[PDB]
This record gives sequence, structure tokens and C-alpha cells, in this order.
Amino acid sequence: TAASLTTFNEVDMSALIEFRNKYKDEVLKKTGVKLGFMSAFSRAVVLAIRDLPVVNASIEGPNGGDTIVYRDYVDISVAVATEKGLVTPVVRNAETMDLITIEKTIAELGKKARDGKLTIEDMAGGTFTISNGGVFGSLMGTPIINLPQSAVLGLHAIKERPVAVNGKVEIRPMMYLALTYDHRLLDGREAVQFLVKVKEYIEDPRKMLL
Amino acid sequence: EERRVKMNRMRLRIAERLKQSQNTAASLTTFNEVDMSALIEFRNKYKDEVLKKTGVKLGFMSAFSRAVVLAIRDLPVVNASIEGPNGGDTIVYRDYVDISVAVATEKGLVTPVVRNAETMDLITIEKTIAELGKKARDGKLTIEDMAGGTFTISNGGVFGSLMGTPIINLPQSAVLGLHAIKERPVAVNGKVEIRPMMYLALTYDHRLLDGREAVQFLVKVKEYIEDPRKMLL
Amino acid sequence: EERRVKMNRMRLRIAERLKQSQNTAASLTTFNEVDMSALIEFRNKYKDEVLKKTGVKLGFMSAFSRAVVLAIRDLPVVNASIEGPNGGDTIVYRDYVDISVAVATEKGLVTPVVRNAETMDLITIEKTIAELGKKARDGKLTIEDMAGGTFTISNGGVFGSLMGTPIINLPQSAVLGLHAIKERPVAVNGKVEIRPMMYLALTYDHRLLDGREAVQFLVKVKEYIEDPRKMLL
Amino acid sequence: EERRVKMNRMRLRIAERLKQSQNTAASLTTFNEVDMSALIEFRNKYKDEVLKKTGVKLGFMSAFSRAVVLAIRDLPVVNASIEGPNGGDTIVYRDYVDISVAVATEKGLVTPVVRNAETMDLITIEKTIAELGKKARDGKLTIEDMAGGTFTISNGGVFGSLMGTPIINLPQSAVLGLHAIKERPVAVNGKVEIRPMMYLALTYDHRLLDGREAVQFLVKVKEYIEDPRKMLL
Repeated sequence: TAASLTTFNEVDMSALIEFRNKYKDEVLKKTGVKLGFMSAFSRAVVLAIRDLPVVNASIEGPNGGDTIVYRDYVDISVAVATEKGLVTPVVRNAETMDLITIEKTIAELGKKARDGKLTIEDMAGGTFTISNGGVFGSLMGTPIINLPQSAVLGLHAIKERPVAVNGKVEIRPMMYLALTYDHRLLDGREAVQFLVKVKEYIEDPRKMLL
Repeated sequence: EERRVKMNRMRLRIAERLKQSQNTAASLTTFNEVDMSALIEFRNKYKDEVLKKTGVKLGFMSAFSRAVVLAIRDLPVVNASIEGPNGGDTIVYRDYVDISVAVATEKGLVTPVVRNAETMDLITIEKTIAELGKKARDGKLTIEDMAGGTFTISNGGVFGSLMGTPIINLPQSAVLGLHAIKERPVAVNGKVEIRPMMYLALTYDHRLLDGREAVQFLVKVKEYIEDPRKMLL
Repeated sequence: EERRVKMNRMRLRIAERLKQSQNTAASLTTFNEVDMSALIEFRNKYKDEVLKKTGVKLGFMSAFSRAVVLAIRDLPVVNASIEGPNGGDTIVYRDYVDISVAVATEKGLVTPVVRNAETMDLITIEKTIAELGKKARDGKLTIEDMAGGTFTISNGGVFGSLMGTPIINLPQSAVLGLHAIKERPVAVNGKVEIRPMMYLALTYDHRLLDGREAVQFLVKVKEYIEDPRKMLL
Repeated sequence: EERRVKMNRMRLRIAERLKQSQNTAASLTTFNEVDMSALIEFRNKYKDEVLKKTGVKLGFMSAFSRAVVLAIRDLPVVNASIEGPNGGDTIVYRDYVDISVAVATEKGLVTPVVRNAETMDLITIEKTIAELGKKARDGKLTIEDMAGGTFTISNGGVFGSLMGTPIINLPQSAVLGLHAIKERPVAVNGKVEIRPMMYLALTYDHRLLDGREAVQFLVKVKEYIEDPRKMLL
């Protein structure tokens, strides 16, 4: 019930690594949260949805008389491993919140997942989805949609590979990406600019600062 | 050899209020050095980007105002004010920041405050700065556009300044100073090379500030400016 | 958006006495640059040595206080004081020096003076500094431990300061400023290399100091600090 | 341990007039950096030349006074003065400049003004400086040699000063500061090398100056000093 199409891209990630380590120790001293990549990816996703609203759409019509939605609020769903398998508790409205509170709520969901208190309503809903396959040894892959959602991003275990940056070849820790469309909503155009904008935000967070 | 010239009302009033802003507030100034190259590259690249996208001129003042907002958010004594009538004071602590910026004009210096800027990013800061600038070039700035204000950022960088001691804007409590970034030798990462660094200033109100709060204020502003990634947190 | 908070008695009194310490004393500030590497090596080696021997933490403040004592000994106008009641003044010249040091605390800044320090070496200076520090951490400092004082050394170096304008501590006449030694390029012996130098400050009382006495005071302190062998004389 | 010593009339009067020169004038200080090697080579070569020719000692103060005269000529607000009796002010604009220089003596600091110096070159400036110096060494300077004066150049360079905040000489409006040129690393023409640069100061009267006029004043003085060929225009 959803035309799935996947697109990949390559993103250099060294700046994110140095940023994350230095201000991870800084923020652990200050507030006490573990800075990670998922907060940056979620924030870039939020911005790229803010500048293109068709990703948060949804075909809720009962197979006919559809009522395509456009929503300002984003309820990004993250994945945490558990004994049952994969658990996807959504964060609440995250269109207006920074990296620090994103990481705080991610840690909250993680601790609520490790010791099981996650009830049904913590999994219901959700407009976007970020699935981390990076903890494993993945390189690329085709994710699935989470109907009635419309897109799903994929994180793929950043690795050291040769690059053609600034006219020379050297090793940089780059990373692959994925985006499963719903081509009855996305047109390859909106999704490709979505993913490339996420990529350029990730390449340097200074762009995300705007 | 000397001509007899009177003055205008605004000159007398600014003289009186400037003298009042010095005998009722203990003024202390602190300086620091900040490397600024990262801000320059950021500003040029995403200045052309943002001019293409929205149509505003990215500049340093937006970054400085945002760093000031964050450093006030993590220390609330800078936005304080002794409003008590010389006695029975009622020191204020305010969440909203109404940073006042300075724009040159024919009358002299004009300081129209921006409204609540605690919750707004660089882009809208630059947008409202440009709005105030155009309202200053063609004069439509009424009285209420100058009234109020909790902080103040004064740009002496357009001129050829290097350092200097600013004044307070009573009933304010602190004033930052921008001082015309210049290329000077640096002792960075064990080597000496030319980097475009910049000086800073902060005029305290030592009956409110203690050198401690103001010095951490200024050093936090400095470290935010050195790399905006820190300001991103 | 703003809360109504009163104050405490000590805040009102410090505000009043700080304003009084500015409208009754002409304050002028001078800066200088001092290389500090020799002090660093001296301090680390004989800090471990003296911790083994007597059990005190060797630091820079002892060296600065001793240099201040010597430079006052060779110029007696710094320890002066205008004690006359606004008229019929009786300018003082005193052989004893009662240097006041600053220690941070929960109340804010605490300035307990050391007693007569004109005749005592670095080791006992550090010992009494540690004594005052422990008496400040666990509060036993009574009123008489803060009363009096002829000079004042304020450490803003623990923070991230670079320079700044200190205030006088009326009825005192001068205040030194320590400003967080940093690695900066130097033009020493015809070459440029990184050395950990440091800034300084001196708030005059220009109705007593003339810029001449204070400038030779500060330059003599600087040259004593550059190599303690000079202080040995 | 302390002796009872009274004062003299001139000490009381200088204290009173120095306090008056601070509570009736908003004082603000600005600094800048100026390379000075060209002045050094110029001064030595044509100092021996002019000692052979006319018999005067070429020095830096003549060049600084001439640059000050030119920069006042291109901006007339520095020679202003608020002579109004606390009200109904009559701000002055004067073509003639009566720069006051400072010479050390047994009494302390002596500031005899030179007469109209808007139309006179470096040679006669040095000649009148030497005349004032010899009249100061053997005391013949009467009262009228100290009265008046519109500007003031204070030399703290003979001492070991690096920077500092000068005072105004009310009813004057600005004071320059010379600060003992030193060898420091520079970021000139893309490379780092040792050049004998120098700091500067300018104490405003902010009820007359606006930071704008004073900053262009000081930067123009700086650029004139950097190469006297500009002063030749």
C-alpha cells in the first residue's frame, strides 16, 4: 500500500566526530547527557522537513477519498534494541527543541526501554522515523516505511574510506544514508533534496545553526 | 578666534544622562582576545547562501548577539538592574533580553533596542537588525523604539578602533564592545601565525557584577564566538 | 516576567562603600607585560621540594606579594593614605605592609589581610595564605581579620581574564591585578617564540600617586617577577 | 610606626582640581598600536643633520604634536570646551591649538603649554620644546606659561610604561598618551617579525566626543605617525 523507493548518499563525518567528543565531555560535565550522532541527525531531519513539508505527509484516506496531511509538528521515531527485538518509541513534538533536549529525551526513552515501562501510547503515532543500523556492521541497505508514515532514514555505521576531497585523496570517516519514499507522495525530487539537505547539514553543523 | 555656538536639547540631555550613568554605577572594564577566522569563513559562505535563500546580509553582530543571549541564559545577573530610588533597591532578574544595538546617523549615535530576543535564531536577528537599519536610514524610529533595553552591544569596529572603555546605559548593567578585528600574531597550537583576532570589552556595574560573573560572561561569549558549534548547544 | 527580590545588608554596604571608593579617589590604571616561565619552573620544582620539606603549596601569589613588598620598600608612597576628613589631610607613610588578598567563597569575594609582611619570606607568606584559605573555606574569619590593610592584590587569574581595571579599597591607595597568564608570541632576544606571559594592572589614587611613582612601582614589580634572583637582592 | 606629615598648598589644589576634572567630564580611553621604525630612522639621521644645521635635538614629541595638529585641523571637535557654568553651555570651536606638554621636575609634573602651534613645523616645535625644557630645568616658568591650553600630550614613555588611562585637564577635552615604544611581534605584510611598535591613549570628554570623532582622531594620528609622508600633505 506504499510505493517504496530508496536513495543513498555519502557524507563526510569527521567534523561531527570532533564536535561530539569535545562537547560530549563538556556536556557530560555541565548537564550530564551523552552527546551522540542521533541528536544531530534528528535535528538536521527536523530542519530539512521544516524547509520541505511533504515528507511529514500521510495518505490517511481509506483507500479512496484520500486526505493527504501536512503537519507542522514532527514526532520522529527512533529505534532501540531490546530482548523482544526492535522497539520504536516516538519522541513527542520535536520541531522546537535543540540538540541537548533531544539527547535528554533519547536517554529517557533508552532507560525506559532497558527497564520496561514503555506503555502503548509511547509507541503510537509518529510522523518520521530514524532507524540506526550503525551499531551493527552495516554498510548500506533498504529500510521500510512505518505506515501510515511516509519516509524513513537509515544510518549505516560510519567507516573510513578514501575520498576525493579538495583535489586530493585521503582517508575520512564517511557514512552512507538511505530514504524509503512513499512515491504516491514523494516524487524523487522532494526526497532527493530532503536527503541532500540533511547531508549538507550533517557535513557541518554551522549550516544547521541557521 | 573662537565662535559662540549654543546647543540643542538632545545634546544637553545626553550629557546629563551620561554623567548620571557614571556617578551612580561603578564601571569596570575587562578585555579579551578572540580568534575570528571561523566566523569569517562561516559568514561569507552562508552569507551568499542566505542572500540567495531569504535575502538578508549575514554579519558578525548576529553571532555576537546570539552568544550574548546564551551567556546571559546561563548566568542571569547581567540582565539585572538597580531600579530602587537610591534606596530600598529592587534588583531585577529578567528572562527576556532586549539587546540594544547602535547604528550611525546624521544626529550621531542611535541605539534602537530589539525586542525579546531570548527565543530567536541568527536569521531573524539579522532580519530585525536590517529592519532597524532601514528604519534608521530613513527616519521613522519613534520614541518607543529607543525606550527600554536590558543589554547593549556597541559596534566600534566599523571605525579604526583597537580597544576602549565603553559606558553603561543606565538603568542597564553591562555593555559589550566590538573593536575592529585585525590580523595579529597568535600562539595557537604551539606555533605562531597570523590570524584575524579581535578585542572585547565589558563595562560592569560593580554594585551588581563582581568581576566573577562578568568575567565568566565574557569568556563564555568568547568561547561561543571562537566556534559557533558550541553556540549550537 | 520579572521577580521582586530585595537584598541583604552586606550588599547595600558593599555598594555604598564601592561608590564611595570612586568619587573620593582619582583612579588610573596601568598595564604591563611580564614573562613568567622562570616562575613556572621555579614553582613546580621547589613546590614539590617544599611540599616534601614543610608541607605548603608553593604558588605565584607569594612571589607577587614579595615583589610588591620589595617595590614598596624602595618607594614608600604606595602605602600612603589620605585619612583627613575631606580637609586638613594627614597623608600617611608606613613601614609595615598589610597586603590584602582575595579568596572566593559562597558570599562572594572575601579579602582577609595578612598582618605585617615587610619582614617575612615566601615560605611564611604561603603558609599564612594557606591559613587564611582554610579559615575561609570553613568560616571562622571574624571582623578583625578583614579590617585594616594598606595594599591589595586581587587574583582574577583563576578565571579566564586577560586584562581589566581593578578598584581601590579606600582608605587604600593602590591595587594590583593578576590576569591569568597565557601563551603569547614574544619579541625576546631578537626572535619570536611562545612564552607564558601575563598582564598586570594598578589602580592609582592620583591625588597621591603621580603616574611616575606608580609606573616605577609596577615596572619594578615586573622586573622582580621576571627573575626572582633580582628579588633576592 | 607611622609619621604625621601635612601637605603643601599645591598638593591640595592639584587634588581638588583633579577630582573636579573627573566628576564633571565623562572620561573614556581608547588604545591603538602604531609601528614606529620609520620614525626612528628618520629621527636619527635627520637628528644628526639638524644638530649640525640649527642645533636642536630632534625627537618623537615634535612628530606626535604635528600629527595631533593636523588631525585636529581635519576634525575641530577635539579642541572644544564646555565653558558654560554647569548650564547654558557655550561649546567652543577654536582654530588655534595650544598643545600642553609635560616635563618632569623636582615639584613633580610640570605642564607648560606651547603657544599657537597650528602654523609651525617640526623644527620650531622642537625649538620651543627645548626652550620650555631649559626654562623648566632652571625655574623661570611663571604662572602664564602654564595657564590656558586646549590639547595635552603626556609622555609616559620615558618611564617603563606599556599602556594606561590618562586624565583630562579641564577645561580641556582630550589627552593623548605616549607609552614607551617596545619591540613586539607584528602581523605585517603576511609575515611575523619584530618591529618597535607603541601604544596610544585618548581620554575623551564624552559630553563632547562621541567615540566616533575621537576614534577617527586617534586613527588619523596613528596613520600620520606610521609614515610622515602622509603628514607632509
